[PDB]
Amino acid sequence: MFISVLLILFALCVTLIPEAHYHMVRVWSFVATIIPMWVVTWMWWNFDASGHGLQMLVILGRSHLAFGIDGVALSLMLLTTVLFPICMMLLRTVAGFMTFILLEVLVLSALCVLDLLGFYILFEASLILLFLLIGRAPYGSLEAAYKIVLYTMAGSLVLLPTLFMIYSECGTTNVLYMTCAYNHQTVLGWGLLAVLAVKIPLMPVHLWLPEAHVAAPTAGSVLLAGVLLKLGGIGFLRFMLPVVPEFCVSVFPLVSTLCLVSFLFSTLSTLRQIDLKKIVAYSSIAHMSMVTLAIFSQSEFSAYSSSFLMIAHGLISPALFLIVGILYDRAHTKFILYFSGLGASMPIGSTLFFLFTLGNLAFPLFPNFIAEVLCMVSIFAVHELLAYVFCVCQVLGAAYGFWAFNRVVHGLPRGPADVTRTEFHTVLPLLIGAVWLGIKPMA
Amino acid sequence: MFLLSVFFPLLGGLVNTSPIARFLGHRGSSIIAIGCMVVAFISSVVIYYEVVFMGCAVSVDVFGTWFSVGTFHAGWTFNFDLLTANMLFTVTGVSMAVHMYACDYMRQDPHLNLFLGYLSYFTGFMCVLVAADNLLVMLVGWEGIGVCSYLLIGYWSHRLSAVKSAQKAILVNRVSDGLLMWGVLWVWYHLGSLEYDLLNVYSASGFVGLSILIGAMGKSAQILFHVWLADAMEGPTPVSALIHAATLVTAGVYLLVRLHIHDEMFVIIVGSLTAFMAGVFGATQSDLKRVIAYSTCSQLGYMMVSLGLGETGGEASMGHLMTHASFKAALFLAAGMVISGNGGNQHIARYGGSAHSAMFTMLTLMVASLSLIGWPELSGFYSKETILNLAAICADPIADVAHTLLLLTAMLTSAYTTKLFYQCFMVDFSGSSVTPVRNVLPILAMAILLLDIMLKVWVGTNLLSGMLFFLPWGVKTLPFGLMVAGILTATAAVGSERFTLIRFCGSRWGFDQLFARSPVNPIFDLGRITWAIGDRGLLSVGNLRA
Amino acid sequence: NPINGLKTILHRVGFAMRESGQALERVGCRLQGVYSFEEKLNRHATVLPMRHNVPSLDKTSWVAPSGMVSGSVTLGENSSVWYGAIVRGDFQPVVVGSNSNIQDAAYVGATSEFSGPVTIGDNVSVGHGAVLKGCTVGDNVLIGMNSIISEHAEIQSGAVIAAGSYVEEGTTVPSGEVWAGSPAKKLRDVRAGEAEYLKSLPGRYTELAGEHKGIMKVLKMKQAEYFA
Amino acid sequence: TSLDHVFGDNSNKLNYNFEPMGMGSLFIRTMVMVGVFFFPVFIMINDDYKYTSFLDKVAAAKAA
Amino acid sequence: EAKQFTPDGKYMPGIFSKAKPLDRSTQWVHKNPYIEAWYYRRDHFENEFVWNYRTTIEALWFLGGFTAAAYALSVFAFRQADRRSGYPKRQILGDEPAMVLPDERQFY
Ligand SMILES: CCCCCCCCCCCCCCCCCC(=O)O[C@@H](COC(=O)CCCCCCCCCCCCCCC)COP(=O)(O)OCC[N+](C)(C)C
Ligand SMILES: CCCCCCCCCCCCCCCCCCCC(=O)O[C@H](COC(=O)CCCCCCCCCCCCCC)COP(=O)(O)OCCN
Repeated sequence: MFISVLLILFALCVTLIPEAHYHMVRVWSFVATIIPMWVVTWMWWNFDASGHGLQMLVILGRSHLAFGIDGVALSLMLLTTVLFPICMMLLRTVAGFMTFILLEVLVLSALCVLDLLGFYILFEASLILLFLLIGRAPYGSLEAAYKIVLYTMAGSLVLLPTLFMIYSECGTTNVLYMTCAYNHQTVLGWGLLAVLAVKIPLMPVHLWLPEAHVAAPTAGSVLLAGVLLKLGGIGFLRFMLPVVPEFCVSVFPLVSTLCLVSFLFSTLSTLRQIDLKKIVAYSSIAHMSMVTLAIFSQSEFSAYSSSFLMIAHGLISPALFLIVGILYDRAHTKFILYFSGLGASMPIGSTLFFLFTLGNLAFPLFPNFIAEVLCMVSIFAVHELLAYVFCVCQVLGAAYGFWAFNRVVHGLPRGPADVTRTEFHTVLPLLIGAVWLGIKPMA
Repeated sequence: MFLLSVFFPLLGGLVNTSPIARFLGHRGSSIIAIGCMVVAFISSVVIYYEVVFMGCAVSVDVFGTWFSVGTFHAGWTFNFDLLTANMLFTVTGVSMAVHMYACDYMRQDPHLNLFLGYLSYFTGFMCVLVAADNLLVMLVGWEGIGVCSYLLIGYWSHRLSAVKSAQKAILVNRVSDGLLMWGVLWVWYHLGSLEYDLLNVYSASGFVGLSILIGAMGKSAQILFHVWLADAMEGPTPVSALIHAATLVTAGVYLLVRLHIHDEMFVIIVGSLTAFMAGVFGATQSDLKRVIAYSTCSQLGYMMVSLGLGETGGEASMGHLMTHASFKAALFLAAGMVISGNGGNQHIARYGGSAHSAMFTMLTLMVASLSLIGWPELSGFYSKETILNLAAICADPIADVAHTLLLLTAMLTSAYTTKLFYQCFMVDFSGSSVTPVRNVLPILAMAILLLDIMLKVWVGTNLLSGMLFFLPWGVKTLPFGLMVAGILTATAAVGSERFTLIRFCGSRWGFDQLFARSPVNPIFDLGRITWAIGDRGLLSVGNLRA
Repeated sequence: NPINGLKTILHRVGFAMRESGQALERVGCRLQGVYSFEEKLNRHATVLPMRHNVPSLDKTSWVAPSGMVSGSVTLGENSSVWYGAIVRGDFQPVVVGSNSNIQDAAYVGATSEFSGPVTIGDNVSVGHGAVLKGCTVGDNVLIGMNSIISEHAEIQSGAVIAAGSYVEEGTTVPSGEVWAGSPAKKLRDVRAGEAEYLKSLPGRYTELAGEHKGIMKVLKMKQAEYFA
Repeated sequence: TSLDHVFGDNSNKLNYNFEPMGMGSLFIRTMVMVGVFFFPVFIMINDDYKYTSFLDKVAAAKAA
Repeated sequence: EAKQFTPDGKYMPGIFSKAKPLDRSTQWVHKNPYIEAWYYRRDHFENEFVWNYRTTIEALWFLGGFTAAAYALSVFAFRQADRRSGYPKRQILGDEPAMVLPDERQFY
């Protein structure tokens, strides 16, 4: 807590640096995100895996805002602290540095909060930052920014009275006493489903993602894909399943059909896309549908497998966004028809593209393979057909993945030259994390 | 010596694709690849003699545990038993000669060391596949050979048809990979483990054998999955030899022989229909490599029926796999030498005479062709006659039709293989390029596979060779007469006037054309519906003009 | 550089104390009823430090009162900065040798974002109205009047740049050559009678700077008679 | 156009209107695809029906 | 033939230089007008939606049809799981009061 105050105050000192010292501004904003990565690694060192489920607790009196660490929050916090310095390497202005610093404060505090009102306050305080990040004046899109902000606001406004309903019902929004009291679970369950089915892209409230994740800059796309979608999953695992479990059983056919149609229809839409960033953007919806069904199965080790799929997606899809961002930065287009023969002109970039293509399709020696196997073990244990639907549709994911790769990488060599040292080192931590988590993830 | 058969081709691939190869060049990388295969073959020979003959299986915990959540436990462990030793000997011995051939065949390619590294990776993932003791490390090998097959089929990436052939192989195998994954889920759920030695099934829930059979039909290119196999000729000749002999197509048959959890009706019907279909397909082709590809599909049908017959049939199935790899790789290497001697032409209407090839290439094609058609007291005679005689005494009435289909297939095979020899050498010359290849490395590559053909006659694959299943002389010597009938018909070069049957068979029954619109175009159109009518239409929320 | 960190902390604390003191003195003036602090007189400074970067002036160098030096400026022995001349080293430093003259209303500076430091050698004549941006000038060089020398250009020793010329970015001018033109180009070599006047030029400026420094001292004493 | 006399020119154009398939053809082929690629669902539904009709026979002839 | 670096490093912008500097926009694509038009049209394809016959029919049989198929399959899987676990009929949303949430202290 004292450490967190010191890290925030060190991060906020970027504004006071005079702008004529360019080197100092770059180094200060990069170190301001490097330090929380070290602190979260130390928190992993301090964790007792044979101890209590909630460790390193702190509660700030009668102000809500109570905090604690479990395994899902700790893995997601480690992933966020990895992803934020890479975002710092892709920005050039103090406005970008400050927006991403404020976003990192809000994400890190939202991932480990234990109060529902605290979760509401901390998460969607990032709405105006996302609006300004997506609708930036010369190269953004105001339509996309309006869509993402309005969908998130709609879901949050459905949740807010139900939050206050359980608060008047039992006397607290602390999740440890909300899980032990008697509450009207249908109303609160519908409010929580309303927020987290927009955060996780679940059809029909999913149309904001294709616009926002493409109109964003490369750093914004890395953040939005790798981090902000998983707040819906940790919302399911931390707040909704412990507090309204009767609802979570009774809504299972509806959540199940939403997940199945989201998976199938989003995979079918990904095949007709002609923009590389839109191809990468749609593929995330099917993965999150598998995550949601694995969470809702509650069957074998469902929290473990679903968290592991969230980590595998958060490693693999930001790297695909990084490669598309390199192509866009040095060729000024994201259109497939302008790219051919990238193997001959960018051999290192095409090799990285192929490896992350194989990772996104859940091939072995990548963490997505272990993730999808364990998620389908959790789904299979409820019924065999709910697993069969995901199993037989694997040709549809590989079709779009290999079609996009084969169209842009082979053929007549036209396009930009190979990657620089900076682009390679933006990609590199994700590759090392993927090789480790896909070969020896546990000990 | 045991881990040297698996690690060390992977090491050769890692060396030849990394920036170490920037310091070696083509000349140094060829040396590295050939040596890294010789060591692995020597290790596999030691493993073969220890496990097959002296009967001492070896289990190695290699890299600890892979992942273990709940009761789902996957470990990095190998086990070297009889089937594993058989497969390792076959794979490494074929891949050594294919590497020695490819270091001379692809000499004028600009990226030679990349090609050699891909060949070594493909071999190493095959070794990982057969050396695994549980299902998940097997899936590592399965998808590894799938990926390396994609990289090697579409090697000449500036050609669009090669790229589309590689994508087609990936997609057709991805359907069966999905079914195989669901079958692994069934097996683990209802037996509690993933290791092969704890998977003893007497009576399971039907979906197990069916889904594992579909997953095997994908890799072994059976009926309604054979469509990728013919288009995989876009890759270079060493790729085709290694795909059709030791890697990839033999993996599904190995999996079914290992598990033995099938239901025999599906297996017998699929195998016999595949054998007859690929026999009539290869009888009506003029592309020299496509005839050999269809003969591979036909022999995989024979092995499928055999493993349907029983445990003895499973042993005969493994035996035919082992003897098939040697003469199939020899056939592809000899065909590559004939193609290079004739200026790259692959049409058998533009061959003839004995000037475009070495004496050893013609001898290799002749001996491997005689082993394939079941000429007496050669290598394929023992295994093919064993499968045919086991099918003639099965008490299942379904196996009665299967045996008739196999005998018709045997006559067709002796027809088109004799046609392949006749068009290539016996007729008058009708090409215009005579550049015969007489380099040392491809000739030694062919001589090694001919030595393995002799070895299979001298030392059998299993104990079935020499066992007498008691059949009358009429039933026993009929396949010899069918071989002679194929030879006489093909040398007479006779044809029929029923041109609509000829063009129905030569166009390969229209499977690709019917698949181009029964699932494929509907998938594209349903994607159009889900995007345009759903995302942009029914679910879209507009703006409020003011 | 943590030394610069300590200097930064001390400079900011002293600046805050100075602001507080000047504000309290203005409150005292308002209490007295005297409003001389509101006069809009000229606040030009001949020497202008940039935080802790103070110009380093020799005791025998002279800067005219309408001239100015800012930031990291080094003036050598008997070197002169004349009337209206601006020598700016607040972004990147300026180094001037000995017996070199920066004549009336000339601009020497390194303020562009990618400019290196300015290095002016010994016995250098920088003419009237010449603009020097981030260049290096060797010994015994005349920079002609209203000339432009660009970033990373090298004016080697003994060369003459004619009046009104423009030497491009990163251009090396060799020794003993005369260059002229707006796309500046070699015109001829320096002649011997020309080189005599080139050798005798900077000493005159040294003695002229001495006379002007004495007259400016007279003016300062005249000014000091009023308030002292 | 330097190789048009060697490999052919660009005068002959592709005859295809890039139009969607007919509605009935799409519906029929999709129904066939659902029947072929989702056959475990129909197998298990048939199993449930054959099981519940036997319990109907037991409950009918038992209480008589 | 530009010179953007001094012999000791030190990048130069070349703002006033005659030779064209190599920079970030050197390999930007030359835009084909028809490709830009087609991508713009596909970017705004929601303006082309119309409730004609084919749109209504395909939105009924495929979108609503497969959504109803998936709901029926989900309910089938839920009921079969509850039967194969020893449970009675369980209360889904809109199904009258019944059993939800089995007790861990109970043997089923
Ligand atoms: C719900 C459980 C949490 C599992 C989430 C999945 C994690 C993804 C990766 C799997 C790694 C497994 C690690 C196992 C041993 C590590 C310690 C451990 O035990 O895990 C911790 C938590 O583990 C973690 O935090 C794992 C961190 C994984 C995140 C990795 C991604 C970030 C790295 C990015 C790439 C960096 C590359 C940099 C190099 C250039 C607690 O989990 P449980 O054992 O379930 O807790 C016990 C429960 N109880 C106390 C109640 C008895
Ligand atoms: C982009 C795709 C590229 C594909 C690459 C090829 C395909 C790879 C597929 C499988 C990858 C698995 C890699 C695992 C890495 C190490 C994991 C184990 C970590 C560890 O500490 O284990 C110990 C390490 O031992 C050891 O490692 C042995 C000790 C050193 C002796 C041998 C040295 C290795 C020589 C290998 C040559 C090249 C082979 C290439 C694969 C073994 O002990 P344990 O704790 O597990 O205990 C149990 C038995 N004691």
